[PDB]
Amino acid sequence: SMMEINNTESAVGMERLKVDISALTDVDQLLFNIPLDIQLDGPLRNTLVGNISRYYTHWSGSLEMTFMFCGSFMAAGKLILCYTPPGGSCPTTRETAML
Amino acid sequence: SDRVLQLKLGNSAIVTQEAANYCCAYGEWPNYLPDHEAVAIDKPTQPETATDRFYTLKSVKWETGSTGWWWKLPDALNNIGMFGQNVQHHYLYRSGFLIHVQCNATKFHQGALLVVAIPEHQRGAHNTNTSPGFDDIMKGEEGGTFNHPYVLDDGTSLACATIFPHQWINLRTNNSATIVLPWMNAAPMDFPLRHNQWTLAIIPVVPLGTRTTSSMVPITVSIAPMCCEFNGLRHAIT
Amino acid sequence: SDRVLQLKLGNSAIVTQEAANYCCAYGEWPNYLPDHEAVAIDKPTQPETATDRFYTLKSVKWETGSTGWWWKLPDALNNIGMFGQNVQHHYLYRSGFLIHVQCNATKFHQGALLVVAIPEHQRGAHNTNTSPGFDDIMKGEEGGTFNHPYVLDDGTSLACATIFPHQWINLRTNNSATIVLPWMNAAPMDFPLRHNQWTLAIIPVVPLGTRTTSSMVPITVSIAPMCCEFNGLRHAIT
Amino acid sequence: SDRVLQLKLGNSAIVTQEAANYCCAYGEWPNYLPDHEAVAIDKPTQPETATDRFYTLKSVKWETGSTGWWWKLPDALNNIGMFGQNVQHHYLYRSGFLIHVQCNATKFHQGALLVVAIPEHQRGAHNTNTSPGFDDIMKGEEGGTFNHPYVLDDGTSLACATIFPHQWINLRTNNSATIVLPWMNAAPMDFPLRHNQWTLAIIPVVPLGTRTTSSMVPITVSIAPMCCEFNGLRHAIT
Amino acid sequence: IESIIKTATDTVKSEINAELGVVPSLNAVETGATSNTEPEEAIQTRTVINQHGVSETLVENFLSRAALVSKRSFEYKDHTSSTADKNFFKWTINTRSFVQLRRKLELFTYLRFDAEITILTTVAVNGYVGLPDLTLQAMFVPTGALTPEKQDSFHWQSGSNASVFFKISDPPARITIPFMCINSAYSVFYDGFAGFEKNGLYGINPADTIGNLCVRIVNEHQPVGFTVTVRVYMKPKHIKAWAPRPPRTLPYMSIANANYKGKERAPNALSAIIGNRDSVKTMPHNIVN
Amino acid sequence: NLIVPSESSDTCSLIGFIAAKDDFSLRLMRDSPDIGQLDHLHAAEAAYQ
Amino acid sequence: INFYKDSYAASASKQDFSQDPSKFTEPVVEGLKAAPVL
Amino acid sequence: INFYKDSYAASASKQDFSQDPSKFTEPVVEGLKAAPVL
Ligand SMILES: CC(C)Oc1ccc(C(=O)Nc2cccc3c(-c4ccc(CN)s4)ccnc23)cc1
Repeated sequence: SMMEINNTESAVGMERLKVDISALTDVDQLLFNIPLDIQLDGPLRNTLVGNISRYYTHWSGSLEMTFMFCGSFMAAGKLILCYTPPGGSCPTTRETAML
Repeated sequence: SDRVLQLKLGNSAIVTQEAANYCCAYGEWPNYLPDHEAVAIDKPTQPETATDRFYTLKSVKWETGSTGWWWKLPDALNNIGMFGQNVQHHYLYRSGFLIHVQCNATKFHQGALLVVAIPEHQRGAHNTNTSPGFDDIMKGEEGGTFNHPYVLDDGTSLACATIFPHQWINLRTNNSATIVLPWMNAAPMDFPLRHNQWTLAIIPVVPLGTRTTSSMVPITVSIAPMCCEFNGLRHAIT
Repeated sequence: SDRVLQLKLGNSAIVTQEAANYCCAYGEWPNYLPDHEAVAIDKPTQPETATDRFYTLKSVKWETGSTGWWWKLPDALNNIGMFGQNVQHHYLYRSGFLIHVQCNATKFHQGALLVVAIPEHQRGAHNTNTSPGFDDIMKGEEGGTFNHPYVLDDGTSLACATIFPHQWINLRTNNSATIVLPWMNAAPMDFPLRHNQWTLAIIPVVPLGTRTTSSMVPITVSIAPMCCEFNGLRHAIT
Repeated sequence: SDRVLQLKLGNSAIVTQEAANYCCAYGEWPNYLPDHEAVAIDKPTQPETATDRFYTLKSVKWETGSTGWWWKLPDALNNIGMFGQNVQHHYLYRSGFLIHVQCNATKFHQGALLVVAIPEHQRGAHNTNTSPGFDDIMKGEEGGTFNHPYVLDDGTSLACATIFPHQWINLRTNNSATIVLPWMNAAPMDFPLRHNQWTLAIIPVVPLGTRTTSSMVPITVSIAPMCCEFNGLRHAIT
Repeated sequence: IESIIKTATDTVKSEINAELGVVPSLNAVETGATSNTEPEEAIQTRTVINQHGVSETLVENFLSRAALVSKRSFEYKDHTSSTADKNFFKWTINTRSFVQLRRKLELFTYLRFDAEITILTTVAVNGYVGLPDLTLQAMFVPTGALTPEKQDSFHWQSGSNASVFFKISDPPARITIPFMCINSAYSVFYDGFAGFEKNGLYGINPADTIGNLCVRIVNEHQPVGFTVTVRVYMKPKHIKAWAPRPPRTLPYMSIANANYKGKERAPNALSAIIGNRDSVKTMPHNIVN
Repeated sequence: NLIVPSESSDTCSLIGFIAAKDDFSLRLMRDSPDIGQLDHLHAAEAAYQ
Repeated sequence: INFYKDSYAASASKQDFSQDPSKFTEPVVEGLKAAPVL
Repeated sequence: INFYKDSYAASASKQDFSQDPSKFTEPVVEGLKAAPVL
């Protein structure tokens, strides 16, 4: 079920369910991050896994995030999606997140 | 394999060259009512190819500001062809449906439609205590438009609507969607004029965009009733 | 038999000519985590000889007024060698430990050190309601000193501390102590930067004394991590 | 078949939808050092998934005037992650490499990159008798640029460089290249800070061109060390 | 394929891949199937033997706990001058009044269950004399039966209605009602109209009508007044559930319909269900040391 | 980089989805903080009338 | 313990461990492969 | 007497007479003798 990743002011309604990507002129730039808190309010809360899990206190097991690219057929690109196990701050550079 | 499809029912056929497989709702296929589930004791009429064929609705224009569209079943078909005539002359109806949604654009267009079949899509009104009236619900062949697709017009969630039978038309990937719906009711048959089992919702979660010269980008809906049965013959309500 | 010992782990070896046997805590030996107890599903790194080797800490001087010394594990090793690097780059850690404590003097010296490994040595503060802070607990490689060894700094009892895995260095008898610690936690693995499984305490229950010319009498601590595993690779916290 | 590829090593994975098969250098696959070829008698550390995973370097911009780029192995990785830590703490190293080069553009772009892995790419200087210095060779993670790619900066020949393990990225055909490198040395292990076994060279033999609106066209390099072994543990040179 | 699942699945160890033509991390969301990528295919894994049970998420366990469905307070007094619940009340039975039960039930399209009903009564003196140990009568009045008009009307003789008589000093009164729909399941949602004319109620299936609960104090009034509160609890049991639904996000407005307004600002506003963060690059609870 | 020709839109969207895998487990049921009421709902009183 | 004559009077039935999640996760007519899906 | 469906509901389990005091009294790698210990 869709994550509300664009939970920002000036994103209204349906606009909150998508993230817009543009061509950049600097290499290896950060595009977005996703807070992984299901208990605190965040992109995961209003999801099927999220809503059902909030009837419970304890959880275990793996999650899958799937991303669908919805540009035109002629659009091309490569993204790197990173999960960082806990302990420090969220990485802000690609060569940190790549680890 | 998964990309090309032909559907043939009665005197009607559809081909697509950009399918994305197709959905059978909850893994079921339409069937006729068996004797061990039947209630009404009169012998049903089963018109077969006269009813169990694709009917094409009026197309809708996809625009930058579109909120999405909906049609209720059987309501949208209750006045069309021999399906409509049997609906009007019979107290009781049962069928499945084959839904095929069509939308094509160039390789320079982008956009994504969620095509979702919702069982018992009981609508809410916005910002009132008064329940939706008859003319808010019973749109017929023309269908309706979403007021607040973000909550599915029922105080709920577009984001979680993938729990229902659905496909996407992502213009980059595919240009049609197909959903097969079984009979989906608490009773074995129903009065077709006062209850809708299914609502087809088409919602543009990613808006239509391009930098080519603009064209009208229509969305077209073709629905085949499947395994139609009718009971309780009388005069036409019509 | 019981008096001489050699310990060899990786590129490191220790010999003693005055051991007093050695302690295996609760009769266990270190082992790797078996599949039927495992939680984290990523494949662990097991560096073996890069981590599972003796590291020697800074020596402490035994003095007439000494209250005793303590070090927390893994905290004391979290910045040392390849053990420290794996700690800093991984979310999860597990290991046992081999502890070897060294102190020699002449045949005219007297003194007795209790060498005790305490699991979950949650410290108290003296004469306050405020709990110990981060810098009171996390002493790292240098370790700490006992404030009130008579109550083990936790409102309890040095006299009953023999309930924990321990040896003595009685200068008349022996000049080293050895304790083997298994993994000792309620979870199968842990975050090494926020929890200490074990505290090594060295307490001079009989003070150092002699009438020869005085010399510096150091106490030296060598610890080998055993069966190290690390899970959850990321950037270094460091 | 040959067009789509997934590479999975440790916690890292790469997918490509436009591969052109992939190269195994001289038909070899990486392996650990067998006992009948081994020299150093200490037990090696083999960190597996902590080292044997993709590291991504900084991207370079493809421009109309580009001469091409190079990176030396292990030099480019000697400061990255747990591979870098093991490099700094150990005298001896051995590994293979998995090299994956990424560059995409539109169907209106043209350009061809030769992606070649050169063993022992001993560089020359132009127009001097003085040999290249340490800072001319040891570029680390950033890599270098070709001065005279036509002679491979070594008085030789780009045209004959196809004698080395290579692929092309022809923007019309494919958007990634993959080369698997075995250990390639005269000794069974080496000191990683003074000798480079392999040089990755990316050279634009056909320049980037289009008449669409221009965009930044980056080239990205991801390298996985494979079957890493380290011997001779000591303090970190770092 | 249908299978008996008692515990979460094991993880198998996995090696390095590098196979041409095999791309298990790529998917096609447009089909409407959920991603089939396994963890063993995304990363190198160890073997884990998984012993975690799944019984607490069984639908029986998720729904079969007793929740408040009705709560009514009324004056127990001499009512000759009152204009009011005169020592009795009538309740038209529904599940839509208390939102915690409502939201859980509305996760499904169809439900079949028997209803365990627990009736809890409490009393306070009106503004002390001690608390009377009153006898109450609850009577179930089905569709088309006559409801009582008065505390002492002859409808309370209950010749064929089911009644339970219970004391305040007793434990809570308890009875089970069977699954009583004229269909094979209740319609939790109903995209339809209740009558053959156009003016019938939208959104309520006539097939799911339970009836009325009538509760009186059986005692005559005392010389002083009391306030009596009756609480009704319902526990579904022997449950079947079909067609799971997206949960309710906006506050409920009415028991009669799904009408919606939202909160004034996020969370759970009509424009924004999740509360905002400064940007898609902002981590709100970022660990810093 | 995202690279598009002039006739494609210069800006493109991702939709992100999440699900659990079948190794997932939940425990200790509680009242969800996602719903609440401060008042009686409209027409909840009318059920007593 | 159930001495009532009607079977609906019984306590709850918490023993049904049958699942088929594919009716919600995989309602595609041609099953997915572990392999390009389109 | 236990008619509850959850086994943790049962009364206390006072029947476990297994001991191994040597894990606290004799954690030496070479066992003591009944004989000079050092
Ligand atoms: C007097 C005594 C002998 O009998 C009774 C009889 C009934 C009660 C009582 O309140 N039941 C009840 C309270 C609330 C709900 C129900 C339901 C529902 C199932 C699905 C629904 C959606 N529409 S509703 C069914 C039967 N009952 C219910 C209490 C006592």
